[PDB]
Parts: sequence; C-alpha cells; structure tokens
Amino acid sequence: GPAVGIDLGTTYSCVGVFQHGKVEIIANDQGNRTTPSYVAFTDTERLIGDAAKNQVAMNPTNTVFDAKRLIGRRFDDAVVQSDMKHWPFMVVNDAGAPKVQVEYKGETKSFYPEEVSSMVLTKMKEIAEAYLGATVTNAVVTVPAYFNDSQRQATKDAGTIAGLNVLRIINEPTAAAIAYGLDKAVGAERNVLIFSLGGGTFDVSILTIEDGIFEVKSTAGDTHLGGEDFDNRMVNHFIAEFKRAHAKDISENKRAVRRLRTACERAKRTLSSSTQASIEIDSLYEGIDFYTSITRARFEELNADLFRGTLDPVEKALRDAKLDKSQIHDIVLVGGSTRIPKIQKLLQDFFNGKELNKSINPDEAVAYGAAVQAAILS
Ligand SMILES: Nc1ncnc2c1ncn2[C@@H]1O[C@H](COP(=O)(O)OP(=O)(O)O)[C@@H](O)[C@H]1O
Ligand SMILES: [Cl-]
Ligand SMILES: [Cl-]
Ligand SMILES: [K+]
Ligand SMILES: [Mg+2]
Repeated sequence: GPAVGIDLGTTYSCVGVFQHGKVEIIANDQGNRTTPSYVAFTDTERLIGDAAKNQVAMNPTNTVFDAKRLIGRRFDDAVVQSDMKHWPFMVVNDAGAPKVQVEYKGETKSFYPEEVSSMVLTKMKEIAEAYLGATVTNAVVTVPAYFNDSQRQATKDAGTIAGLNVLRIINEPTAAAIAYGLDKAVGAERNVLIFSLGGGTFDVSILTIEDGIFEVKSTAGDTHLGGEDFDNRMVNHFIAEFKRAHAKDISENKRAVRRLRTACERAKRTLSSSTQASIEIDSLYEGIDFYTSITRARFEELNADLFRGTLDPVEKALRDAKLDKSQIHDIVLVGGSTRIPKIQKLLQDFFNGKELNKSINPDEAVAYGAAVQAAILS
C-alpha cells in the first residue's frame, strides 16, 4: 500500500508504517506521535483525538473515551455495569448491547463501541495518509492478549467501518516482541516478558517464541491501574496544597480539577527526565493562580504503593507460566507509564539487574511491531 500498523489504545492510539527497512512512527497534525482515543460531540461538530481531549474539561458529558472497555461486550456484562458508574457520559442498552449516548447538533444520538473506535481509527488512517501523501487501505490492528472472539471481531469491525481492510488482529505483547526482532528464529525457544503499563491498564504477558511462532504462556495485571491513577494521586496532593495556601477547596469545581489533572499529567512526564517539575495554572479557582512545583521524590512517594504493586502480577504471571525469573530471556517495556524511572528500577531490581528492552518509546512499541507485521502481510 504500504499497509500500516495501528495500536488502538485504551487512552492513546499510535500508527506506524514500515518503509525502506525502517518503521516510521507517524506524528499527527499537532506533531504528536500518539493520539488520544477520544471523540467529542458539540452543538456544531464532532471532534477526534487531540481536539476532543483538549475540550474534555468543559464538555464531560459528550466527550467519549474508554470505548475499548466496552468493545465486544454485552450490556449486562459485570465489568460494563461497573465501569458505567465512573464515566461522565451515558451508556444505554439496545437489545442487550452497550451504546454510548451523547448530544450532537442538539439531538440525542447513540453509537456502538465499534463505531466510536472507528472514528479513532479513521483519525489514525488520515494521520498516516497525510504523511504518505497516499490513500491507506490495509492495516494490522492490535488488541490485548486476553481479548475474546467478540472483542477481536468488534475491533476488526471498527477498522472496516473506518474504511480499512484489517489484514489481521494480533496481540499487543506480540506486536511489542516483533518490534524488537524477538520473533526471528535463533534455534531454541525464548521466553519474553511484556510489561505493559499505559494510562488506564496494566498487563504482564509472558510469551514463548520458537520458529517465529508465539505462544501466550500467561497473562496477569490490573485493568484498572494506569498512568491516570498516578495523576490522581498528584491531583489530591495539590488540592490539599491549594486549600492550605488559600483556605479554599476546589474539589467540587469539575473544571478546576481537570485543569489541575492536565497540569499534573504534564508535570509527571517531565519528572521522567528531570528531578523536579513546575506547575503553573493561571486562574485555577475564583481567579486564583496556582504556581507551585513537585519533585520526582515526592511524586514517587505519592505513588509508592501503586508502583510497587506492579510486581505482584509479574510474580503471578511467572508462576502461571511455570517459569522462574531466571528463565526470562527478554523483558520488554510497553506503555507510556513504563518511562517512569522508579518503575524501571522496581522491575529491574526484581529481575536482579537484568537489562530492559526500552530503546523504542514504550507508548509506540505496539504500533511499531504492528507496522512491521503489516508490511510482512502485504
Ligand atoms: N514520559 C512519560 N512519563 C510518564 N508517563 C508517561 C510518559 N509519556 C506518556 N506517559 C503516560 O502513559 C500513559 C498512556 O499512554 P500509552 O501511550 O501508554 O496509552 P494507552 O493508555 O492507550 O496504553 C498516560 O497515563 C501518559 O501520561
Ligand atoms: Cl491530528
Ligand atoms: Cl525501589
Ligand atoms: K497505546
Ligand atoms: Mg498500551
């Protein structure tokens, strides 16, 4: 085509294309290499990606995200019923299937999870098209290893609706291993551990690879642990700080909280490269600016338990795979959160100093591998 590889993420999506033996992780119209898996509806327009997430704080009811948590599931599914209680948007039941309901151009409308995700894939498709200067048709789209047939089918349908011919649906951990060339035959079988920590979910997958054939040995994790949870710890920290300094609680002002959450997410990323970060918010509450800062140490302490807890699923995955730490040949980092120095330290210490595969941006590794496989299938 060339064909492309797309990581349809829980919170961010990424598209890459393999040309001249190299993978190109494609930047969007705003120059970002990953795009929010968001879609918004207003009185006049449908927004997608950066444009949608950039207005989430002011239009919470009609800004959709987490469609991946609904995709391929039934309305009465326990997880679906549990998640709805936390989303600002409506999820309704249509013949037993979940649909998000929103207001668009003054009218009420509902979309299936695959329709919402097709909008995200369309955005990724156009992003690739703007870079290639050519129409993009074929693509490989990834999914978590634990996805069932219905979830895989619905993800594929999201692609078809986007005008893409889905060459294949492959597992995210497998895509990651392919990015590092771990799929090449080298004689005996090799055990690869994929440590994936994104913005909303945590997954540990152990794969055994032999003759280019992957075998998911075990999967562990927490579908409700991700970078967004680390931002929450920071948010509460600063809400307390603002109350101390100004004797005012901003907790009930949904927008002040989102602007603070956005500032924390940005500071967090900085703390992965530097030891301190400055928070500066103009007019956060009742015209009061919030200028402060936070140290990496402070950040690590606010999340110490959450970070350390990532090691339990690692132990359990090993146990279920019937392998000992020492039998793992490669450890691959996936997800933007794995860029956090403390998490790398924890994982490495657990593996007694073993080096981590982390040269490819973790939040891009899945798209990277998908792009490689998409080319191979073309
Ligand atoms: N440099 C960084 N340091 C810490 N966290 C990061 C960094 N870059 C991205 N992240 C985080 O990774 C998370 C999710 O991004 P990925 O790109 O992993 O998305 P998804 O949630 O769909 O897997 C977010 O919480 C984001 O804040
Ligand atoms: Cl864009
Ligand atoms: Cl430590
Ligand atoms: K992603
Ligand atoms: Mg991910």
